[PDB]
Amino acid sequence: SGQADMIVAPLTINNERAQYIEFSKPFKYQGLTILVKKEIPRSTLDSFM
Amino acid sequence: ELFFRSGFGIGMRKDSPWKQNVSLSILKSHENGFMEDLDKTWVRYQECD
Amino acid sequence: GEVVMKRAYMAVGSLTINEERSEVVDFSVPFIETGISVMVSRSNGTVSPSA
Ligand SMILES: N[C@@H](CCC(=O)O)C(=O)O
Repeated sequence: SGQADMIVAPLTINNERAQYIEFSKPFKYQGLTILVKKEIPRSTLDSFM
Repeated sequence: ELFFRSGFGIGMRKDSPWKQNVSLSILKSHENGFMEDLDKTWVRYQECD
Repeated sequence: GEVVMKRAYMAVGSLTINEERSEVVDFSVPFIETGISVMVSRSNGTVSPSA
């Protein structure tokens, strides 16, 4: 819409977006992951018995 | 595992005169090791164990 | 050289995109990420020091 002459952001290269705008060569190669929670180790040993 | 491996690009309009020079200025920064510096100072921290 | 010398339209294969080639040929979007990597033999016995 003319509000910006460029997009400098983590904007992934897509098929739909490529039809309307021209992406540069990627400056960062990556993919999609899943983020989940973590636990600190405890050894879960109740006692010496 | 990584899925949908699509990189980050600098979006511009299809009529832009900078598209040729922007991509070349990104490929050059990849070979010169500049984009590995931006990885070091911003992405590669690793903080805790 | 084939694409530059007009002998072919495309050069599908393991052509890596770099700066000097792209100034004489017109690449496409990468279909797989590559670069430069170092291949070394597997390390021998490496129990963590002072464990
Ligand atoms: N894959 C490289 C050649 C092999 C190498 O990395 O030396 C290229 O397309 O130019």
